[PDB]
Amino acid sequence: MIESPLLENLTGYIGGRWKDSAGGATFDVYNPATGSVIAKVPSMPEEDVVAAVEAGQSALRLTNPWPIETRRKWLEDIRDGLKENREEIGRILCMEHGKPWKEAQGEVDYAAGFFDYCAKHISALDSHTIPEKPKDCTWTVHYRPVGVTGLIVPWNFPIGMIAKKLSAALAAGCPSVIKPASETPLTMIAFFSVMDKLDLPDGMVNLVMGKASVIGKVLCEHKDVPMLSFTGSTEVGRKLIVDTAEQVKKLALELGGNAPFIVFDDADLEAAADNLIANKFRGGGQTCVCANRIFVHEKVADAFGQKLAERVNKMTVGDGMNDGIDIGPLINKQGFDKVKRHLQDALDKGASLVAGKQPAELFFPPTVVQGVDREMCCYQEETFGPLVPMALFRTEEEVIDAGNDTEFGLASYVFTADAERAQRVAAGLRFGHVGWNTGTGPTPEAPFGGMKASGIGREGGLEGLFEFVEAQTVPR
Amino acid sequence: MIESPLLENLTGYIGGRWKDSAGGATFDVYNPATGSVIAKVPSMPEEDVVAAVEAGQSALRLTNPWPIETRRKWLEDIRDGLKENREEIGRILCMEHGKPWKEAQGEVDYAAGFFDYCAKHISALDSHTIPEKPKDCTWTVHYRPVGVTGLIVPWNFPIGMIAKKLSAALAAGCPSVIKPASETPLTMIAFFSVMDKLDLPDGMVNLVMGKASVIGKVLCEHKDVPMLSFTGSTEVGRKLIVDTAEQVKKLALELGGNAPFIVFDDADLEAAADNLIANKFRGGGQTCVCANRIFVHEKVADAFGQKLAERVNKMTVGDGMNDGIDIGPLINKQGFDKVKRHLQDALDKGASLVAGKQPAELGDGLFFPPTVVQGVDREMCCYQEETFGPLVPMALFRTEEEVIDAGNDTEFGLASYVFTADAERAQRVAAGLRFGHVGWNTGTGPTPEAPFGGMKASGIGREGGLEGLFEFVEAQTVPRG
Repeated sequence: MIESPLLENLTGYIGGRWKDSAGGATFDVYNPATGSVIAKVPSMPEEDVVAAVEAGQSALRLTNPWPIETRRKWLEDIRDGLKENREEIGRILCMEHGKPWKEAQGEVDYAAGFFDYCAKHISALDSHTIPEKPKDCTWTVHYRPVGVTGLIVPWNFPIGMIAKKLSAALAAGCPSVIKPASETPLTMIAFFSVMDKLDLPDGMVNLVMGKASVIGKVLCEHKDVPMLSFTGSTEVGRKLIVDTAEQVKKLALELGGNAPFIVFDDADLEAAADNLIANKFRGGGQTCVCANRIFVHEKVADAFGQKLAERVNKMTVGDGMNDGIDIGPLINKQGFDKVKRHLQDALDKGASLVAGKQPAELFFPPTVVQGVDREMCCYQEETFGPLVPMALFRTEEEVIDAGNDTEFGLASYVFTADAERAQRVAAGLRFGHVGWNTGTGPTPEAPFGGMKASGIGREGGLEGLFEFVEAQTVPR
Repeated sequence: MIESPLLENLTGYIGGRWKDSAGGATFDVYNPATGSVIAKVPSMPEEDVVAAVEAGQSALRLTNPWPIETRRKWLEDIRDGLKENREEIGRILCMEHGKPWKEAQGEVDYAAGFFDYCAKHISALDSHTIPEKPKDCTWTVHYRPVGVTGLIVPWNFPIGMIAKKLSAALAAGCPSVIKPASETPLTMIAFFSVMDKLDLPDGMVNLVMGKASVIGKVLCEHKDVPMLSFTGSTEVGRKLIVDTAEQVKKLALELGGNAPFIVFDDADLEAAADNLIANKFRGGGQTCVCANRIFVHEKVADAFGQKLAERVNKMTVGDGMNDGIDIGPLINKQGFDKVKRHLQDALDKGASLVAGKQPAELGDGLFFPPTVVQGVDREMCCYQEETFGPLVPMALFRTEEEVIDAGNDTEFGLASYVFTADAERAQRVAAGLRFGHVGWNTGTGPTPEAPFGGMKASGIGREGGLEGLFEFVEAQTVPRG
């Protein structure tokens, strides 16, 4: 059983109060490393969620809005709370997620970064008066809080994800009802424990936990929740669009991906291998930003694969708390099985094994396979595991089409020394994020979001700041 | 039957060509003023709508975009084309909608200003490099065309609506497939006739017409139509959301509204009265920007009704082709019956008839006289529903807080208006009003220079101003190492 100064209150949080009405109802939180229960978390009822919304609604202030300077201070204080607690918050993340302790701490730093960007740029929501005076009026445009919002996040980034949402929601003056994945609630609870000591207005942030059905239902149907920001499965997200259609709710969605990582025959192979590894095994591959389809030009395919094998073979798998562990365990059995299945499917269909073990011999080790085509499962769906499937290509036009050969359009990466070709590939890829000779993911300073089925809206950057506002135009 | 040089091609417009596969399949357009059929338009099949998309897809240039000056010239040419053919489009508009010729022409002017505004501000979509350099990279943000869009518009503004959508979509480099209401296809045809002579790329604009089911279904299902921009009924809007959820399509939605027009006891009454009459009766009240609930402070209610009845009685209803007509017929029997039913309902429940006729006296036409009822409360249909007709329902109120809750007492949040000599109070009202548009001592509607759209169930996204320019683009972040 886990114990932490950040978790002395193992319960919900409503209107400035740690509380719940589960009546002892509980759900288990496992450590994927030990296969053991590390905490029993209150499984909260419908009524707690409704209580949460009433509290948020009561912190919402339109006629007498919290001032810009007051909000900026919450933002700074949160940035500072995360940084101060990185080690312990990161510890809890490692234990419920699997992710190595060091990487987990870094995610906390990353989270801090989003609060920092919103604090410095919160003025971007300042209302403005256009210079033109049509129909003999003066026209002023305001950005109103959208209202109480539900922030829903997956286990993929137990702390980084909510940071992207909460930072922009607070900047806009929106109270929020927050729901974490039942796989990684503890990092949430810890996070609230830190905020609990920062003098946020009662009901500005609220925490509900438990059965997805119970929480999701209230949040979808409630008339005082004009907006949902959801990150998670495309399946669940599509059900959200349907279930919020009558009220025509405002949605921010970041869903599944199928990131093509493209390496040209004129690529800097060493940089590309280095970037690939950094990109791919972050979170044991369990990311929507992680490369999923590696396209390598025939002329350098063999040398590239060997470069990844040299790198991949020096990596270690195991318990992430221990030191010197590069990748931890996958989140659960269902996730492990899908990765094993993709491995089998590729080999059975005749891909070759460049690095890693045979599925029969299988914690999932870093694995590289070569000779992948559109017929393999791992090409058609996202692996969410430490698997590197290499596909071949020769032409620019071919690889762009193959790149775009998917429902999705979240992240992608292109490596080439021809700057003009790199630029065309970026324009041609129907993805919200394109790495140009880098495999680096989204940053708080810039928009991240998907085209096609990968989502709606952008988080991070200028546009991220506008997620939780409604433009209101006022002629005088 | 209607004859015009702008209507020498009464058919669709795909890939530069006037064509269709209707095989003779027709639908009728009526002049709401005469009850006569004025045109028979081809009822285009699935395959025509799919062709429209293929054409558009073929004009989509991701990797070798149409240069920003080229796109700028299109907008400029279109803006000039509208202004030039402003009287003949106004004519066709008048006859199919019912709106008076003047008003119609003015709508063409209004449409032109969206194109103008987008030409002046097209530079807003330029990619930009941020000053920060996290993770050793230089970060550039691009705004790519979303891809081929479907532009779907209602009959309320046969030229104004489409103008909002197409000006932004061209500025973006988005080829579009365009679907007007079957009640008002001719203004659309006229518009395409005007654009057809402007050297646009084959496939940049495309026109489809016919059965809503048919057209709508292709646009929802097709994988090359990443985005839909729809103005129309909240009902159909809800259906679009559901029918495009699987692909998670990007949608812009401008749907129904229930606009509260609020008048304080310290308000300049003559100005509010003036404003009310101009806002309410435009398009014969058949607009989502038209006041639907008029909240008046008890201390000025009586004087206010007088002022309104005074102006209403001077107004004139008739065929809009004739000079001196302030308001023309309503669009159809369904619309007429609704305005009638809200009038009946109000009087059945106690409302007083300050101006206009008792429902049983209403003519055999679609002509509905400007009417004013007093004594209206939340129990009444016209308060609960949007009336879309020349009806002015007056509800009383006392306090600021009471009237703000009253204004928000609706599914929607499109437009709203407040009159008050108190400027600090006026600002608290705008703030508390969950509406995308709030008139401050004015009743004017949306403008190309500023964002317009709904909070709540009135829609998703904004047209006009800056944010409108960003509707038809996908932002793309490109860090470079």
